[PDB]
Amino acid sequence: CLLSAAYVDSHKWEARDKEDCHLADLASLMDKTYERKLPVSSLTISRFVDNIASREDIDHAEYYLYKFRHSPNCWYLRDWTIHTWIRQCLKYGAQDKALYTLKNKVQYGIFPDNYTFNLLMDYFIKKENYKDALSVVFEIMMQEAFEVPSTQLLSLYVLYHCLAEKTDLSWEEERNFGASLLLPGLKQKNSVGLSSQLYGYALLGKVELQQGLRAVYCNMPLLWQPGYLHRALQVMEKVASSPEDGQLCGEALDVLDRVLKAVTAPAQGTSEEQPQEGEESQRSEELVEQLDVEETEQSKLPQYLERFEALRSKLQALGKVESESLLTLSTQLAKAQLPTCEAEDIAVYEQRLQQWHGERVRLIQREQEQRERARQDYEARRAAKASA
Amino acid sequence: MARKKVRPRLIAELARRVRALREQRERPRDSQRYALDYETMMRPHSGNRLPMRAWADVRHESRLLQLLNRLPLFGLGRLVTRKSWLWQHDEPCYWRLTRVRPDYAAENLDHGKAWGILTFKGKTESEAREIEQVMYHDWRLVPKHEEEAFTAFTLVPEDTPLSVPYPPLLRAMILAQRQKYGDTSTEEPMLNLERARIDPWDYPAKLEAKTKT
Amino acid sequence: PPERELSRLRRLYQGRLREESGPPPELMPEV
Amino acid sequence: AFQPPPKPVIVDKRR
Amino acid sequence: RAYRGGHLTIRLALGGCTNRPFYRIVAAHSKCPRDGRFVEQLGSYDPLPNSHGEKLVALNFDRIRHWIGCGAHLSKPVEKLLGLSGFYPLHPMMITNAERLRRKRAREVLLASQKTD
Ligand SMILES: [Mg+2]
Ligand SMILES: [Mg+2]
Repeated sequence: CLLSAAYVDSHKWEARDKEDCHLADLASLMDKTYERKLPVSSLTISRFVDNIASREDIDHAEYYLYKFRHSPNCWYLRDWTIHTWIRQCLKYGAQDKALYTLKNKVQYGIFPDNYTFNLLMDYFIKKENYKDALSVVFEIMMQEAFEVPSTQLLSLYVLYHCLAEKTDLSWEEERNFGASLLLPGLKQKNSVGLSSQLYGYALLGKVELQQGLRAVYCNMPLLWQPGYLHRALQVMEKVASSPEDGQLCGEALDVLDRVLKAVTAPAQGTSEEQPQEGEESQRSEELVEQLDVEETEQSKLPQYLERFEALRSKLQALGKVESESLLTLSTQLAKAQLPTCEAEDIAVYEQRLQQWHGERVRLIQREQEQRERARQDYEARRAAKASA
Repeated sequence: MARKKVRPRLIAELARRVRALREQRERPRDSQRYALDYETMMRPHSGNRLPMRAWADVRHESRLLQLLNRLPLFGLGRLVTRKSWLWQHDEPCYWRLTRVRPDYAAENLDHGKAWGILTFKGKTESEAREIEQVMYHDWRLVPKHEEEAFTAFTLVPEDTPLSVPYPPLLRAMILAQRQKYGDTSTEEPMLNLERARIDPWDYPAKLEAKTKT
Repeated sequence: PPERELSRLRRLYQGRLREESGPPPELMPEV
Repeated sequence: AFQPPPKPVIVDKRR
Repeated sequence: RAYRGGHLTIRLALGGCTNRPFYRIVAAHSKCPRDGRFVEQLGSYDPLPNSHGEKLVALNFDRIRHWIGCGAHLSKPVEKLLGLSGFYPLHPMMITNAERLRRKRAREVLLASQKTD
């Protein structure tokens, strides 16, 4: 999976930097203003960002980004100001400072729900970066920014690590993998997106059926309705008309869920004996979210087996879609279709860049108009000193 | 009332200005006012202890701003639900946020005041109201793909009677008066239970007062 | 009451629940 | 656990 | 007396000597004392049965609905007292207490008979 280098227009980034003012004046002006506890504009910090020329200068910016998040005008962070800091990071580091700010979403609050996620991902790919690529993909899911047509690119590299992972996952790992596949998987056009949705459902069903349901939706934008296993069977019931599926990784993971539950029920001392942290605390703090009328998910295991067993045989008769090539079929999506989608955002990139240019002129003329207004008022006040 | 020996007290007015000046200058911030210790369940600022009926929800849920900070524009236009409505009401209830301004005092940015649009039992209001009970540890956030599932609503007509019989003794007086005045119609009096609609107690009330109309 | 409403109240007031009772007697006998 | 960044110095010797 | 706030309320004011209670249905500001100044005295309520076995209650009906019309709150006992007269529907807590009495009496009857056998 690769992204074409066509979406690299550093010439436009050249025109973004237009202020060209010394950082000592900007840093001193805002530090004095913050000591007075007085609001500051997004223009001042943006000028500080646009005048970055060293890695030490970026550390000053991220410190000021942290303090501007605690400024009274934190919500007024312009899209381009975050974007400019991304480009400055991509010149020198491109690996650590951008990810660290994204890891501390609350403290800094850059939140770049733009094409820069693809640009940040693309440079990770061009440097053969995997461990950090997974983390930034997860944090995109937290911001749920899988909206652009190029969302296929993000969907690919999650599936790449699915092949590469051979490990007994943990409580958080299973939840993250399902969340990073369920919501990002939206390509009804392709069967690979449908397979990922089934794969994500099975992971959440393992999470829900084994320990609990509350932590599935605690920190992530998921649905708190129970019964995720029954939410995956309906997808396999949609194949009555839809002729495309992955069905390779979905069946393998469903069998793993089937194997785990078929041993958990008869062997309580083997699979259900793992939880041994606290007994008195758990009982006292136990919260029962489900009602009495709601059927227990444990009692739905025979119901799940009866429906699941018949469905798999039926789909093979007419679906005609059983292959592991989804690793390569999805790979060719970005190598061929994405360049067209890459050109789709080229014009949009100009539009967003042009809008930022208009706002910067508007912001600069806004400040200048009041600057002469203040001095005209000040000169008039001193010329005719009238006070009560 | 007045007397010819009125003494012009001035310290009382002086104390009023300074006391009013002090509270404005030393107005407690929302972060330090609502900061809570999660072990003793005691408020360090007000010295108040939360009731035992609210202990479980504090440790097993998050407030509005805790689930709103990790959003691009603090979740403008997003839909926010609450655990209290979810447990008791089968019909979906949610808020469409209009604007939100947190307080910078909190290091984690977990406090602030927010506005929104109210949707109760599928009934939508046409005006923006400031969100009440923000600090409660019961709020939740709905996903993007589930937004239209909860938005979709099935309107069910109300089957409550529009008229009920009068209380017995008060019913007799109604009959007695019209019989005395000559109105001898034997139609049973009824009470119009249409202007007495009562909103459920969980419905949030208007924080802002009402000016002269 | 419908059984669905009873289940909702049991969940809300779990832990501090009390034994429920059926319909009251129509006529009270004399000791 | 988040640790706030230390206070840096942005004064330049050029001026 | 000048009070900060308070709401007009119809309530019962105690009277009489010890072991002989006597309530007067009065309408006064909520922040005034129980036996303090009042707007208008409405009726009376004798708590003890007389030789005829009757507990006398007096109500100023045309005036009672006048104060309720202008926004006067009612306390728990006056609502029960009005509910018995029929001016108001039976207070829901009046019925529930009745039902509790039947169940306690039903338990009492069964408990006595179970010991008997
Ligand atoms: Mg208190
Ligand atoms: Mg006495």
